[PDB]
Amino acid sequence: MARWIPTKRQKYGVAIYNYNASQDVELSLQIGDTVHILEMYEGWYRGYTLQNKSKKGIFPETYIHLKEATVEDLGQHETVIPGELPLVQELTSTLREWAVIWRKLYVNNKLTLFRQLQQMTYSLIEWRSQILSGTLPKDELAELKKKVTAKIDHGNRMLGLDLVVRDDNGNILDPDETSTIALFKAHEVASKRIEEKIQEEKSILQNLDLRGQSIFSTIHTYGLYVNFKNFVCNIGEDAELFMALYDPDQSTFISENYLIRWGSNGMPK
Amino acid sequence: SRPILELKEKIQPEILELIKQQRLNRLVEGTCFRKLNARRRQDKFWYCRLSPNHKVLHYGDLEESPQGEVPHDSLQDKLPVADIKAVVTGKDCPHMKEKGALKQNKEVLELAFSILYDSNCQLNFIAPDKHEYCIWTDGLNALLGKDMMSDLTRNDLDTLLSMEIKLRLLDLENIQIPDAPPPIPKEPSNYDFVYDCN
Amino acid sequence: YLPSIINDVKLVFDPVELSVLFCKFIQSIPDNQLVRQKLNCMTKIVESTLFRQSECREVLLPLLTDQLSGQLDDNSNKPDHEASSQLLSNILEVLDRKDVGATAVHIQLIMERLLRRINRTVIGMNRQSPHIGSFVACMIALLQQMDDSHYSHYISTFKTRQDIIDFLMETFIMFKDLIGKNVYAKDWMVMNMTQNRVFLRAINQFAEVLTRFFMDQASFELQLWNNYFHLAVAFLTHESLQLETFSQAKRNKIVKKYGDMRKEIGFRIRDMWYNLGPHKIKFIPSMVGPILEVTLTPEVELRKATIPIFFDMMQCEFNFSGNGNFHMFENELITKLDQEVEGGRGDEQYKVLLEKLLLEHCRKHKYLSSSGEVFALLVSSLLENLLDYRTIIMQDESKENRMSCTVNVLNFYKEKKREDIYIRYLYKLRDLHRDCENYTEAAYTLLLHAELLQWSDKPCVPHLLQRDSYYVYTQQELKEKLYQEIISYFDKGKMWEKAIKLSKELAETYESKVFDYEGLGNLLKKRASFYENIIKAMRPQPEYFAVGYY
Repeated sequence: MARWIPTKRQKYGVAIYNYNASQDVELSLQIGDTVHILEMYEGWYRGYTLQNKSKKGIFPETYIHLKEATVEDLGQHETVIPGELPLVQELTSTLREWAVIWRKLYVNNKLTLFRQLQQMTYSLIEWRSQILSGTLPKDELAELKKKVTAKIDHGNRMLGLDLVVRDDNGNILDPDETSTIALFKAHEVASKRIEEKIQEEKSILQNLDLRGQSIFSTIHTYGLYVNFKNFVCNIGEDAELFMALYDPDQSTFISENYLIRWGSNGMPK
Repeated sequence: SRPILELKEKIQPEILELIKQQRLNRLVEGTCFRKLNARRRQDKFWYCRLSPNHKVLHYGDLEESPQGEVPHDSLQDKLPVADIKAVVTGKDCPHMKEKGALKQNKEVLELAFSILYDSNCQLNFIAPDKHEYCIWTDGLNALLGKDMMSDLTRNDLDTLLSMEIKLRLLDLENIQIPDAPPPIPKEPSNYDFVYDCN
Repeated sequence: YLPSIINDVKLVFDPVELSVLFCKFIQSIPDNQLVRQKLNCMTKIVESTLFRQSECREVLLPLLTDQLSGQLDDNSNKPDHEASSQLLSNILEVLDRKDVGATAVHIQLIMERLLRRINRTVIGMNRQSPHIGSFVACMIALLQQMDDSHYSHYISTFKTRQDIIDFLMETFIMFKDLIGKNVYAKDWMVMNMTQNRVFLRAINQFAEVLTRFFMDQASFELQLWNNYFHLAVAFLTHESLQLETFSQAKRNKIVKKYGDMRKEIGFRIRDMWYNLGPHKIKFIPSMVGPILEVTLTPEVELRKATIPIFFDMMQCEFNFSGNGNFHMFENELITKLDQEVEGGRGDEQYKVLLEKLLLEHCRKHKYLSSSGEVFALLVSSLLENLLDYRTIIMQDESKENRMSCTVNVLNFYKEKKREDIYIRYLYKLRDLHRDCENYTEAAYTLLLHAELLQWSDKPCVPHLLQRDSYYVYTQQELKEKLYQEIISYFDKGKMWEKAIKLSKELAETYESKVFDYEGLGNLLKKRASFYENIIKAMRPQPEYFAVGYY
C-alpha cells in the first residue's frame, strides 16, 4: 500500500456492504457509509467517513461505487434535474435527524405523535423514491416540492426544530444572505405556514369539512362522478333515463340530461 | 436481498440492547400493579417502582391510586434482584393452583407472574392486560439478562431493524450487492505510504 | 390607482418629468389627509420605475424622506407604524437590488436622511407585542446595507461631541435591550445569526469611532466603555456550543455559513481592553466580573487569548499597587468565579489551562506576581472544590450527598474566610434542610449565620446584608430578626431548650438596648408555650447508628 493522492472527486464514497475488517482503520462498514475520502489509490480509497469525519479508512475500489460528484451537482452536471438535488440531500439529512429524534421518542410516551411521525416518514421516503426519477412532469415536481417542504417543516415544527426558507429550488437561495428584508418576509411566510398547520392540525386531524372548504376555495370548477350499476324497474318496454342535476328549491335542472337506453328485458338496451 | 437480509440480521445487537433499555425504563417508571383476590377492601392497585439504580423494587400494598406510581418508601422497598430464581407465568404460579379462598379464576391465566425469592417467598401478581404483563416480564428477564417474551418486543425488533436498514440502502440506490462478496484486491506488502498518513 | 399608469407612462414619457410631477403632486397633499392611502401609493411608486433610479431615486426619495421624517415623531404615528414599516422594507429591498442601479452615494443620502430617524423611531417604537419585528428587520437591513466608510462619513462626523455621545449611548442601550429580550421566535435561527452578524458589524464601527474620538484623544468623558463592554459581553452570552451541537451539522452549518462569531468578538474585546491603556485601572473593579464568562467560554482558542487579560489587569493594578494591591480585584474575581462555576459553567480543562497561563505570566514578573501565584493556587483549590461539588450534585442527586458536599465547601470557605459567599451557601443549605423540614438543622445554620453578628447598632458590613431584603438593617435588627426565625424553627423543631436559651438573650437585648417591651411580651408568651410543651408532652428518642464506610 502506497501512492495516495489528494482529490475532491470522491465526496460520495459509496460502500457496497458491511466491509471486512481487513484494515486497522476499517470495520463492517455500514451500507450508507458515504465517506469523504481524501486520498486516492487505484484499488483503494482512504479518507473521512460519515460516521467519523476525523478518521481514515482504506476501502476497496471494487467496494467503492465511485461517484465523481461533489457537494455541488451542477459543476459536473450530476443533477437528474437542476435545482432539485439539494432537496434530496437535505431531506436525507432530515431523515437522519428524524431517526435520532425517533430514538428520543419511543423511550417516552409520545406514541401518538410518534406514529404521526411514522406516517410522515413513510410518505416522505416514498416521495423521495419516486422523485429519485425525474420522470414526473414539472407540475408534479412543483407539487411534490411544495407538499414535501410543508410536511418536513411541519415535522421540524412539532419537534421544535429550526426551519428553512426558499420554498422551491433547494430551500437555500434565501438563506444565502442575498437580502435582509426578503429574508424577514420569507421567515414570516414560513411562520405563516407554521401557524396554518398548527391551527389545521385540530382542523383536519379531527374534522373533515374545513379541509374541504379550504381546498374548494382554491378551485372554481368541480365534477360529480356518477357510475351506474343496474336499473331495477318493472316496465317491460324500452325506457329512456334522463339523468341530470336538479334544483328542487329553484324547480329547475342544473346539468344537461344524460340519456340512458334501457331494454325491456331488465338489462340496458 | 440475501446479502441485505444477512447484513440486517447480522448487525442485531444495537436494537436489542436499545429495546431492553427501553424496557428497563418502563420498569422504573412502572405503575400500580395488581394483587390476588383484592376484593373485600383490599387495595388492588399498588405501585412497584424499580430503583433508578435498577437493583431494588419499591413495592407493597399501596392504596387504590389511579395516578399509579407515587414516589415514597413503599411497603417493601427491596426485591433482591441477585437471587431471583425466576418468575413463573401461567399454571406454574402456585397461586392459580389454589383451590380454597384465593382461587384465581380462568380469566387471569395470562396475568399470573410470581417472582421467586428467598427460595420459598413468591410474588403472585396480576397485570391489567397482556401487553404490559409481557412488558414487565421482558424487563425482568432483562434484569435476568435473558431473552424477551413480549410479542410487541418482536414487533419493535422487526419494525426498527427494517427501518434502520431501509434508511441505509439510500447510498446503494441503482446499485446491486453481489451475493458473492467482491474479491479483495491484493494489498502490496509494503506499507510505505507515499503520501503522509492521516 | 394612479401608480398603475406610471409604468407605461414612463414607457412613453420623460422619466424625470414624470418623477418631479409625481413629487409635486404628492407634496400637494395637505398634511392631514389619508396618510395610509398615500403610503400605499408611493409604495407602489417605489415598486416600479425604481429599476431606473439615477434619474428618479435621487428626486423621488427626498419627498419620501420628508414624509417619513414627518412620520418620525408627530405624536400621531400610531396609524402609520405598519405602513411606514412596509415602505421602509420595500425601499430598502429595492436598494439592496444590485442590477437596478448605483446607489452608494444615494445609500448615503438615505443614511443622513433616515438613520437617526429610524433610531429615534425604535426608541419610541419600543414595544415587542406589536409588529416591532418588522422595524427591527428594516433597521438591520439598513445596517448591513451600509459600509464602514459609510458609517463614518457623516454619522461619525456629526455636530458637537455631546450630541454624538448621547446618540452612541442611546444606540448602545438599544442594542443591549435588543439582544437581551430577543424579538424572534428562537426558531428563526437564520434571523438570529444574521442579526448577530450585523450587530457585530455595527458594534465594530461604533468601536472604532470610540477609539478615534474617545481615547486619550478625548482625555475626558470616558465612561461609556462600561456600556460598551456590557453590550459586547451580553452579545457574547448566547449561541454557544450546545445549541450549535443539536445536530452535528449544526456546528458545521453555522461555522461554514458564519464561523465562530464568538471568536472574533472576544478578540475585538481583547484588543479594545488593551487599547484602553491608562484608563484600565480607573475601570477595572467593575469590569472584572464581565470578563470571567467570556473566559469561561466552552471553546479553546479565545480562552487561550483571554486568561492573559487577567494578568494584564492585575498588572494594571500593580502599576496602581503603590497604594494597596489587587485585593479589590481578587475579591471580585473570587465572588464572581464562585457564582458562575456553581452555576454549572466551568470545566477542569479550564482550570488546568488557567493555572498554566497565570503561572507562566507570573514567572516573567516580580514579587506581586508571586503573591498572585499563591492566590491563584488558592483559586485552583477553589476550582477543584467546586468541580467536585458539581459533579457529585449531578451524579447522585440525593439530599445526603448534596448536603455533604455543600458542607464540605462551606468548611472550605470558612477556612478561606470569604464570609459573604459563606453566608450564601449557609442559606443554600438552609433551603435544603427546609426542603427536608430538618428544622433543627436549618435553625442551626441560621444560628451559625447569626454567630458572626453582634448586638451593636451600626451595620458594620453590607456583606451580612443579604438578598432576602435590603435596607439599613442595623446590626441589632438583623441579629434579632434571625433569632426570631431560629426560635420559630426550634418551636416546630420540638427542641424548646435552645428556643428558651435564645429567648432569654433576645429579651435581655430588648431590655438593655431597645426598650421595646411589646417584643418582650410576645417573645416570653412563646417562651411560656415552650415550657408548657416541654414539661407536658413526651417525644421519642431518635436512635443512633455507626456507619463504617470501607
